[PDB]
Amino acid sequence: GNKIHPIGFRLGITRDWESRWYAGKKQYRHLLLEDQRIRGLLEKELYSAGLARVDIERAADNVAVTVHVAKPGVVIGRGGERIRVLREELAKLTGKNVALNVQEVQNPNLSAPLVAQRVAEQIERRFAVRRAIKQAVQRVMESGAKGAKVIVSGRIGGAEQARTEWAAQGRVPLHTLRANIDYGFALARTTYGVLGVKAYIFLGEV
Amino acid sequence: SKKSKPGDGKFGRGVKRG
Amino acid sequence: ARKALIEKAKRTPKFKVRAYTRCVRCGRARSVYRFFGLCRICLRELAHKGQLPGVRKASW
Amino acid sequence: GKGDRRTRRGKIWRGTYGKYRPR
Amino acid sequence: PRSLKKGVFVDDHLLEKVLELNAKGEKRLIKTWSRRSTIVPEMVGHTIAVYNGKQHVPVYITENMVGHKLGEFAPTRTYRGHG
RNA sequence: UGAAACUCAAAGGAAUUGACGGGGGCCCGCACAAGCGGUGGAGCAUGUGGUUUAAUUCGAAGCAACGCGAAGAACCUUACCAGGCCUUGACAUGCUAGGGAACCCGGGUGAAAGCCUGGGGUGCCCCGCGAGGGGAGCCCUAGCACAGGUGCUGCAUGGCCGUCGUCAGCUCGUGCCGUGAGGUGUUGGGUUAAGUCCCGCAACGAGCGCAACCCCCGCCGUUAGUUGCCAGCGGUUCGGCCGGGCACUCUAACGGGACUGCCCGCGAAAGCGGGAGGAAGGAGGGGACGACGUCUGGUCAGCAUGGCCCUUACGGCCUGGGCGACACACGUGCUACAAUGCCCACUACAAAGCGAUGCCACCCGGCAACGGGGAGCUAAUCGCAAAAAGGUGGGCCCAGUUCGGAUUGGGGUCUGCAACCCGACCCCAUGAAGCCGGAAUCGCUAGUAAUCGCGGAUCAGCCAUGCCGCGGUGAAUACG
Ligand SMILES: [Mg+2]
Ligand SMILES: [Mg+2]
Ligand SMILES: [Mg+2]
Ligand SMILES: [Mg+2]
Ligand SMILES: [Mg+2]
Ligand SMILES: [Mg+2]
Ligand SMILES: [Mg+2]
Ligand SMILES: [Mg+2]
Ligand SMILES: [Mg+2]
Ligand SMILES: [Mg+2]
Ligand SMILES: [Mg+2]
Ligand SMILES: [Mg+2]
Ligand SMILES: [Mg+2]
Ligand SMILES: [Mg+2]
Ligand SMILES: [Mg+2]
Ligand SMILES: [Mg+2]
Ligand SMILES: [Mg+2]
Ligand SMILES: [Mg+2]
Ligand SMILES: [Mg+2]
Ligand SMILES: [Mg+2]
Ligand SMILES: [Mg+2]
Ligand SMILES: [Mg+2]
Ligand SMILES: [Mg+2]
Ligand SMILES: [Mg+2]
Ligand SMILES: [Mg+2]
Ligand SMILES: [Mg+2]
Ligand SMILES: [Mg+2]
Ligand SMILES: [Mg+2]
Ligand SMILES: [Mg+2]
Ligand SMILES: [Mg+2]
Ligand SMILES: [Mg+2]
Ligand SMILES: [Mg+2]
Ligand SMILES: [Mg+2]
Ligand SMILES: [Mg+2]
Ligand SMILES: [Mg+2]
Ligand SMILES: [Mg+2]
Ligand SMILES: [Mg+2]
Ligand SMILES: [Mg+2]
Ligand SMILES: [Mg+2]
Ligand SMILES: [Mg+2]
Ligand SMILES: [Mg+2]
Ligand SMILES: [Mg+2]
Ligand SMILES: [Mg+2]
Ligand SMILES: [Mg+2]
Ligand SMILES: [Mg+2]
Ligand SMILES: [Mg+2]
Ligand SMILES: [Mg+2]
Ligand SMILES: [Mg+2]
Ligand SMILES: [Mg+2]
Ligand SMILES: [Mg+2]
Ligand SMILES: [Mg+2]
Ligand SMILES: [Mg+2]
Ligand SMILES: [Mg+2]
Ligand SMILES: [Zn+2]
Repeated sequence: GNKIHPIGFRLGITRDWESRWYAGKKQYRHLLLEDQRIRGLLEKELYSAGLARVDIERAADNVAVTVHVAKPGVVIGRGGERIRVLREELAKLTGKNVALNVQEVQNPNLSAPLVAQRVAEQIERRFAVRRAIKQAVQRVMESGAKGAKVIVSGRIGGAEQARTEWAAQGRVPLHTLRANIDYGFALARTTYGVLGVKAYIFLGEV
Repeated sequence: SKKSKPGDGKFGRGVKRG
Repeated sequence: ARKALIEKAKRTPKFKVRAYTRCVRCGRARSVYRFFGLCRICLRELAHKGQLPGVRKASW
Repeated sequence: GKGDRRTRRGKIWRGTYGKYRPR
Repeated sequence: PRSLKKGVFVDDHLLEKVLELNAKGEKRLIKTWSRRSTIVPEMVGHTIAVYNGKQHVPVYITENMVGHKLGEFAPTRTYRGHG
């Protein structure tokens, strides 16, 4: 086991944090807890919408959560009435005025977190794990991506002897910092144990 | 015949009690 | 001995000296950083996601 | 030597002060 | 050792058990878990059953064992050698 | 000449990819050599084996386990042991029933936990000049669904990490070769730190790697000028202190600068030797970055997670004990054995960090650890702070010593509910082994090794001599 997380490797160069705020030594952590707590709520509730990235912005006693969901209609609800039921339920733990934006997804087949979640879904749904890899990587490249790689690990097909299966198209320069590589992870639960789904999309260099 | 290692002679179980 | 010790560290104790940190993410008793309220592992996990304001893999 | 608490040397080592190394 | 600016330590619940006994014409056999308690001159001539983690070791108390904690007289490791 | 009983599920031929060779060739790495300091002996610190124990919780196992998980075990931690206790439970949601509570002050007992307990007084929308009965944050007694499990399987798993190895390699698409595995390309000449690049070629391209983009350090510019700086004039209790000023130093963002660009020489080319300008030259020093894979490598005890298992107990609370045991054995370290040294006084020069139940100036008490007072600092301002080796001066005179500071007696300080097991520190006294370490054995190629001190994470305190950093001083040697 060797390889560095490609997003933590690009923080400051190609990648921005999921939380933007200064806070001092005396209350940084307490903001971090809410931050982690917030995302829990929304990954727990807005998973069905195709959640991709929870950006959390803070100025002072007013917090600015920003969801990046594939189908935002599943978030807003009856014309702002689902968004409301959580724009409120957020303040129920927030304590601050929890201003909640929903942002469109440019192309879901270009959001590594989603590709993962969808392959993870398919293998949770008893499809051929080898097929799903070669299919996801196909869909990504059709979408103009300059390279894409998917990786499955665990008891594929419930085979006792765990295994690792992957497939890759285009190019994925992991050692390059100027390469924009969306990386997401999904976790696939089954009756026989757990499998890990890793998705790498080369979006292009800068 | 209880929790962890060493074993108490029953399969799987050890000597430590709660 | 996990969950009942997650709770117990929260409880305010019979004595000041019995206070101790735990990771608020995973429950770890050891290697808990005060600044984050996090063990050294969860620290490295949340960091690499960029879910930690301003934190960046140092180098020099 | 550094193991000698009773010298200016041993207090520099154990990072303490006293008669044998005041401040 | 304990800062003499502060007290001389006895859990206050073992001391009470003694003074009472002193009053009514002692001695009952005193059992307690306060190994950290000091041997105090009021105790001399009682016998305090001290806990060694497993048993209450019975300890007679004489004028010359007064500066000490009671735990000093009920050891906790049973060793008896190698061989 | 030439059988059989009996017995096996193979015995074989060629060729393929590997791996291996006390086969070959060509390369390389503190691999050896050349050197410099150490380990192996001593005493002690810590980890481990073994043993012991009521328990000495559990894991890591050659390199790559052994100051490793442990970036802080007196209680807590704690997963172990003894004993005293709880049973929808310390925690989650949800269904009832009876109180109808919410929450803050008590008390009897007991080591505490617990068991028994005693006070006051709740809105919510209501029919209210009413008796007041509902309903409802959320509490409680019983009853359920369920919680709980650091119990097992790392040989069912995800994730993360170790490692070979920053080694130069691993492949693919189409074409070609072969019945086929497979081959070619990736081999060959030259080159490079490099499957780096050149030339050659039944191959032509392409991907993962190498390099590059990122960070620190080295020179210069711009932009800034307080809390930082003081070149030159004005004051000055002589402190950049005040006037002023941002030149410089610095601080922290944005740039420039090195590319074999130029000259000579070799060469088919790539490059290679040397030269000049230049702060810096052949990748300028250092870091971050770790290929396809390997090892049924490590982790079910961080977490996640399938299956197995426990249910007044393999769960949970408590007090005490243990994790600190000691005929022994190993590992990683600290301090030394002394004069290129030790000691006292005096006096210089860092860098990086930390600091509002914190850092503590300074002042008095105390031989001191400390205590009491007590300014400033939300900190380029105030503090931790003194750096230490160094330099000056004095003392020791080759001695188990003015070397060494282990062990033990006594007397204190502080943190802490509490230092018996089992804390650190201070002062008096004590003053062990050790005279440079058997067989054997480790690290380092330059601001390196060696030597000197400083800081931080954890943290009440601390068993840190550990770890991660920081600058001071600054070598030896590499033929091959
Ligand atoms: Mg089943
Ligand atoms: Mg054992
Ligand atoms: Mg047995
Ligand atoms: Mg238990
Ligand atoms: Mg503690
Ligand atoms: Mg902690
Ligand atoms: Mg053959
Ligand atoms: Mg050598
Ligand atoms: Mg030695
Ligand atoms: Mg030794
Ligand atoms: Mg053992
Ligand atoms: Mg062990
Ligand atoms: Mg285990
Ligand atoms: Mg420690
Ligand atoms: Mg306990
Ligand atoms: Mg304990
Ligand atoms: Mg394994
Ligand atoms: Mg694994
Ligand atoms: Mg194992
Ligand atoms: Mg190879
Ligand atoms: Mg082909
Ligand atoms: Mg053919
Ligand atoms: Mg082929
Ligand atoms: Mg090859
Ligand atoms: Mg090859
Ligand atoms: Mg080949
Ligand atoms: Mg060949
Ligand atoms: Mg290389
Ligand atoms: Mg070729
Ligand atoms: Mg600098
Ligand atoms: Mg200027
Ligand atoms: Mg690289
Ligand atoms: Mg194994
Ligand atoms: Mg687990
Ligand atoms: Mg499991
Ligand atoms: Mg230990
Ligand atoms: Mg030895
Ligand atoms: Mg050590
Ligand atoms: Mg040693
Ligand atoms: Mg300090
Ligand atoms: Mg002597
Ligand atoms: Mg001798
Ligand atoms: Mg002497
Ligand atoms: Mg001396
Ligand atoms: Mg003493
Ligand atoms: Mg102690
Ligand atoms: Mg001598
Ligand atoms: Mg030597
Ligand atoms: Mg080298
Ligand atoms: Mg020295
Ligand atoms: Mg230190
Ligand atoms: Mg500390
Ligand atoms: Mg000790
Ligand atoms: Zn954690």
